[PDB]
Amino acid sequence: LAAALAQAL
Repeated sequence: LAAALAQAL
């Protein structure tokens, strides 16, 4: 999940 969100940056 962290990666799924972190893509924003």
